Amino acid sequence: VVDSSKSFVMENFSSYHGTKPGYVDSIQKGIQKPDDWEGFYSTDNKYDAAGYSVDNENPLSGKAGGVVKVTYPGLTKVLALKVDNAETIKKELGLSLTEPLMEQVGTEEFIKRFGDGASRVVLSLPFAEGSSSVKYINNWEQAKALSVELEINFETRGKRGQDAMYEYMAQACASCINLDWDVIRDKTKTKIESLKEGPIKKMSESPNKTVSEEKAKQYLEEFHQTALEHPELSELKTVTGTNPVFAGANYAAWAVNVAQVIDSETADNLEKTTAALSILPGIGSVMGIADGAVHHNTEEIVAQSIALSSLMVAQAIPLVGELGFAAYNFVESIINLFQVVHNSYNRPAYSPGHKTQPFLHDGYAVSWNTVEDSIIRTGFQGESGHDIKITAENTPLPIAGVLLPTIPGKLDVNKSKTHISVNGRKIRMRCRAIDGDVTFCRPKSPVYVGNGVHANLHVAFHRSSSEKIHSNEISSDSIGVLGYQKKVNSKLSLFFEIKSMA
Amino acid sequence: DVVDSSKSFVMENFSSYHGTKPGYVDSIQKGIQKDDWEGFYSTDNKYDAAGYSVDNENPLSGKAGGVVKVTYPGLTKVLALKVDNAETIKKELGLSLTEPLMEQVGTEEFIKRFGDGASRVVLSLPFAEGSSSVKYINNWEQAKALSVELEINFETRGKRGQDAMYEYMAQACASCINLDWDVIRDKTKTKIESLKEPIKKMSESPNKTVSEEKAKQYLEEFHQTALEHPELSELKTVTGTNPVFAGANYAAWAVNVAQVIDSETADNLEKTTAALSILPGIGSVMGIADGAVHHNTEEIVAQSIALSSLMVAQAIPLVGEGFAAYNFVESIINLFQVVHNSYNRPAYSPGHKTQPFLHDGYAVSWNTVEDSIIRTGFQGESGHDIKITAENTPLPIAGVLLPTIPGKLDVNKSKTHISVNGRKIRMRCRAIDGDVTFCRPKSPVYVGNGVHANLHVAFHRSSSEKIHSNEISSDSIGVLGYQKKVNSKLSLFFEIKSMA
Repeated sequence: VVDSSKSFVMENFSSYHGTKPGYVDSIQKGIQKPDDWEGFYSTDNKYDAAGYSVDNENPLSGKAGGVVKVTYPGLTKVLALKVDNAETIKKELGLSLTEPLMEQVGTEEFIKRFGDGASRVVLSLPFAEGSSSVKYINNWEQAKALSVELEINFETRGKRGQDAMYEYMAQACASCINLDWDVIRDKTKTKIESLKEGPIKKMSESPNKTVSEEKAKQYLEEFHQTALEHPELSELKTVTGTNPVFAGANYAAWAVNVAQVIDSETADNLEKTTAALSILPGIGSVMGIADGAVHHNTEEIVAQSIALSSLMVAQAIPLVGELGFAAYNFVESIINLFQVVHNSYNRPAYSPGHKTQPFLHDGYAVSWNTVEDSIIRTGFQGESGHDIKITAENTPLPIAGVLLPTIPGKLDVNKSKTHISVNGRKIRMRCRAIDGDVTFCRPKSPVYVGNGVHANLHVAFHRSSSEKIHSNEISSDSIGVLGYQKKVNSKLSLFFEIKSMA
Repeated sequence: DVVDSSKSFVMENFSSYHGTKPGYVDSIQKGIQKDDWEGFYSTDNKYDAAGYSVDNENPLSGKAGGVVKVTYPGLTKVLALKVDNAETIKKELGLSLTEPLMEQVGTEEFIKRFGDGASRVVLSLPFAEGSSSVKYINNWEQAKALSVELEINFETRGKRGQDAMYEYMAQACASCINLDWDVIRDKTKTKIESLKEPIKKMSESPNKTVSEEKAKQYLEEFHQTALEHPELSELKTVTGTNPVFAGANYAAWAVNVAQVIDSETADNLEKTTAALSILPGIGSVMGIADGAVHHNTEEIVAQSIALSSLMVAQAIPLVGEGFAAYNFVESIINLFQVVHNSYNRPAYSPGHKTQPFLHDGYAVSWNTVEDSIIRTGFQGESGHDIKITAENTPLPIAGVLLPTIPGKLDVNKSKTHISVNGRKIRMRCRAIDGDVTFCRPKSPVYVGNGVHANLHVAFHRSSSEKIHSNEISSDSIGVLGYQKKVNSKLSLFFEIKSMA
């Protein structure tokens, strides 16, 4: 129940607490309380703490308060727990099941049994799935001993929107998207104004009255085409000319969709505008985000995209809308959603086909069944097995075979234990070498997956030497599952890592 | 501990089944005759056994042999193991690691410590992922004691293709696709020749190589004309609405068939099957979409096969290199039987257990089997993890609809949250009525390629009283995607189970 490897005693133990606007100064005078888990919460990661700092009344678009650093004097036990069920924690630690867990954690008896000589216990738990951070749960009375220093006050930076918070969080990564949103906001304002002033003012050719969506989109695609000839949008024209996600039809679909959901009541409030915008599809077209990459990653190109998007919303509002919004609250709100998504891409994350993250392609979904399946262990003679889940979204799509790694004399496919099972039907495979480093295995009867029909590909590896695999030796870091043929096959990739035994 | 005692037992006259290739069905009944896993293999499921009975030289389309039942006299110990790693088995069972596991299994010394008084031990392992069958591994020497009875001989039935094998397997399910393929072959043959008698739109055909785009357009024209014929009238009706079954998909199928079939291929049923089996689009001809086999009558299946037969006939000139009525029909029938058999087998549907729900670009799933179970019969808390991502551009998650039971099952609003690439987002939860709470993220959630989320649902039970079926409307948690006014609905199906 206790993770010894995450538990330790520390002198001057410190941690971080996100603070709401209006408490950044008040909190520095001392931690005071305003069932089992009632307590003061903090984290070891100051950038995660900053995510708790935003106005409660306006959480999508409101002001961020700050981050403070709290320190205990003397010695503190960090007791790390392997479960977050208080009922289970109390039984397995054999203490009163009546009293709330965090009240007991502050009692002198508890601190004697678990403090290893420290003055107080702090509980430690995983911060979140996908995060290596921890959260700390402090007992409120013990929390009176904390000293509280300012780490950062975002309100004091005096920046627009939530820029201060997001610029701070971007420090965590030093591919990092680290954009100066002051510049972007200024360039955007400049570009909208300059674009509003020749061929553009295509406007006169506008129906300017509630028309049909299909006619509105036809017109907005023409407007988009004309708008992109302007020199202030020349780079955007170049970087948006090939990828179909960034095409005029998607700018137009976006603007139409925006105009259809923004009524007077929504346009008049930034929070309600952000909420409405945040549930629309297609924002990737304006952000330049496709295929796992943030392509618009310079202040200039972002401002260009936002400006063009602003103009187009302005043109779509007469054609489909109710209803100024386009250049004011729409720009503020969209900027917020950029920062959200950029932040997601900045954060460490496993990519498709790594660990248990699905690889989605051509209608298929494939994943390693468990994290350990994605690890090819090394340093021993013998056998391992690895399960790959496979299915598809709708109609029956075939699985032609699998490309597997081999290392001459050290890593081989075990041809009798490698197989694929379709809704439990076990299908044997015929494996043939392509070259010294790649074997191709084909199922001995046809495999189809689809809605309601899944497969388990079981790959078995044999090692003849106990010599560890070295980087040089391996060319691919993926197992390539082949789907239907189009002459090319649909390639479904499962990425593995070579590790020694633990 | 490697031995699962809940799956181990001693039995008198222990019996199991063995799939037998053509040519060995009679020979094998005279007796079972011959590193770690070397042994004689069988299964408790005769339908799974039947899947090992196809000609090893023509596994895709070859003839199926049979199934035999093998029985040990006296008492047999079935020793079920929780791992299939022989090196790990020998260590936890303290055995010679220089000696193969299945050799050790057949010795008096092994049979003493693990046999429980039985004359021999048979090893038992899970048959396959997604199956509740077991495979048995028999020591070759011990196996000489087996008597062998015929369960079924597929060649004796004297049917075409692998009809006998698949008709046997369909007995497993008594929805069940249990089609008479002799009828379908007969009806198919008669419709093809009846349609060759306005169809003969064949005159407008280039009759020489052209471009795909022209070929496809002419085949869409041929398909429309073909469908007016009275012998295909039920097909016209049932394919008129679902876009998977549209004429343009029949045309794309036929073109793709003509491009991969050369003369070597057309003249050999095995090679035709291998080539056809890697093409996309076959659901159009099969009438399979959205998790259902729609074409599930002998008449409608024959109409569909007849029509694509004619269309392949018309497409070979326009892009190609008699096949259409011969090996094409024999091959496509076999692929039909494969897929029908998959849909007949017990299987969790999308969003059940750890099967992903794929919809509108999103992919969502329960993180583990236990997450998909809401336990009942206690006061207290549980948590449940749902994985969420999407295939390409950023797509939003608006919220989640959660079940509630007034005064007995409640959302723990403090512990329910969502985390995006590790960023923890708190949720604002408000009841819609007394049975449904809606939770929305306090900061915007987007998923996409390289951005995923973990939705953590926390439930509080106020009562020790077990939930009763009546009390719960839904059987799913509804995760809401982007707005189109409705939201994209992503469903995660749960089961209520007692603690245990």
